[PDB]
Amino acid sequence: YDLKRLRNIGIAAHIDAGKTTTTERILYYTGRIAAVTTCFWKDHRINIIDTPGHVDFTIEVERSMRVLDGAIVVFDSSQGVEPQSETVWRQAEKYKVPRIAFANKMDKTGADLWLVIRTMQERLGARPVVMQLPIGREDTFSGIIDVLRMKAYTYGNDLGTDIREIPIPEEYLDNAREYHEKLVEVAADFDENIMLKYLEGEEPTEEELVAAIRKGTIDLKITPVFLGSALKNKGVQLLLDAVVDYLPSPLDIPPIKGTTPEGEVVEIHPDPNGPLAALAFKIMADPYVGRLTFIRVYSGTLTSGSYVYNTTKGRKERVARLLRMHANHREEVEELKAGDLGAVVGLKETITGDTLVGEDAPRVILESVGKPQVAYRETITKPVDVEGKFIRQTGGRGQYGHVKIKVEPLPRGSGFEFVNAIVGGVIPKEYIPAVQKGIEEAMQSGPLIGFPVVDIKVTLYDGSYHEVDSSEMAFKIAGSMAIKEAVQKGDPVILEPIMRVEVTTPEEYMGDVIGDLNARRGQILGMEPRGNAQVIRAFVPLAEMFGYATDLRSKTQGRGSFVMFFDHYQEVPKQVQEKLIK
Ligand SMILES: Nc1nc2c(ncn2[C@@H]2O[C@H](COP(=O)(O)OP(=O)(O)O)[C@@H](O)[C@H]2O)c(=O)[nH]1
Repeated sequence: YDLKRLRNIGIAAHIDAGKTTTTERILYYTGRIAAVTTCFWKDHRINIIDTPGHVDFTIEVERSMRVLDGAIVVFDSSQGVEPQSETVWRQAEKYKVPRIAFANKMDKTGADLWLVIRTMQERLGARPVVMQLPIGREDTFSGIIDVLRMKAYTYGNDLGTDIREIPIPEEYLDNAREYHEKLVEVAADFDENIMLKYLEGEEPTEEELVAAIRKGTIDLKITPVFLGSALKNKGVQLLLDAVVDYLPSPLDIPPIKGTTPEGEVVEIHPDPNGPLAALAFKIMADPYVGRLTFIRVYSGTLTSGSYVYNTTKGRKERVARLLRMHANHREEVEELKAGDLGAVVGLKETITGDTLVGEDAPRVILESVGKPQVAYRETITKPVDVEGKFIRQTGGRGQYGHVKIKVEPLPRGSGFEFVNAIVGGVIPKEYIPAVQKGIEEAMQSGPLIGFPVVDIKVTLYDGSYHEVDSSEMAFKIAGSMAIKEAVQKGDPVILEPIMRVEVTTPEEYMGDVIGDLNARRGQILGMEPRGNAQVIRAFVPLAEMFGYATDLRSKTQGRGSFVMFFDHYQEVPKQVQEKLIK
């Protein structure tokens, strides 16, 4: 265990760009010596954190980004930068996570390195550095030129069983020659001594270059780009050498922030010999060990067969075993130091997102079929004074329940309030519970659209009863009926949820999106930057947002993105109410 030799990476890519094939291929070359698979490359341990299938599911994505250190963005070189690529690309920036790119499918028809380099700076605002040059196109792609070391590689087949270093062929000797010089320029921007050498026509050393490019890559200023064909086993190991050469180690990135029990909010460093701070990010019920809980250790060591405190749930837990998932097998270990990750068997209360610390350690908390229908709520507007009355011969015996209540509207969000104002026993004390229950039962489904009635204040103040005919049932119905008429005669109004949205669209559609929203009864609050895109935010009724995704696309070329969360309830406009009633 060396902290510098760890590489926690994620593989982000638009659907079909080749995340699976790339990942699988990596496990194959890494192997011929799962939330978090592990493997080795040149004495480095690479932990491949699995990333969310659809980048749209925000919650998971930001968690993933948070647990991984570096990332590999995979592109389909016949398509260039795609929509999901942008989404996941803004996300990475949002979390300052170093990247490198892989131009996959260089064997496919239409595959072109330059389409990717261009689209990258065009759409994403990136400053790509060409690190390799292909040798051949589509069906003839067969080699790779390493522009930084001036080396060429040829693959004798699509099986990955033949690779030879060759001299840079003559037809590419000039092309490679200038990109090397361009490479040296970029490096010079991060290493003063390289510039001096550049100015006086002196070739810097690979170490200098690699170091410089690495520094740039980690600082989030450049983006090394590599290419190959996963499906045809071309470039895979060079891509692995890249992850070691440029992606960061737990040490190269900014410390994670923790909010303690007082809010002093302090940073926690990857010290193996310091308090134990860890986070569970994915739970999976394994069939051989039952319930696996994956975690990322930020600080201190976690040992097998020990106790840990789950600072989020207050609970306490026993760490039975510590497992490591490899390509084709499991491995059991006595520990997991800081900056490392693995599975933990034993936890019972810990769920996705919870923080775990050592027993005697700083209690810090690292984180905080039908058709889809809206959650409506009914309520009233003016105070009312009605009466419930159930009187009739049902079941041989008479029935008689009579209640008089005063219902009055309460401040939005005040809830419910019941008052017993009866006196002189006009209603037998034994029936009050019946009356109350009839009321809370009828509030479950309002008379306007059948949704829970809310923010009202009921007050039982009168009624009558029969010596023999009264009964609990009678007073339950009468209380029920009373409330129903209370809501009908109280100038009722439907309330609806108002979400606060967040739409990120390149300023090219600016006025288009902020125009469609208003068509959904929204209300623009403000705007701001976020790279090449603009972040629009407003209050849109949840009813108007159904299917917004397959709408924002056909109005942003799929380059649009949004997230929304409940904000408050508000009375629907008279027009909209009238409609709903139908
Ligand atoms: N020709 C070619 N096609 C590829 C390559 N990598 C992936 N594909 C194909 O792309 C499709 C999607 O692959 P996949 O790895 O599942 O991508 P994902 O959907 O991002 O996980 C499959 O049909 C692959 O066989 C490549 O380097 N060359």
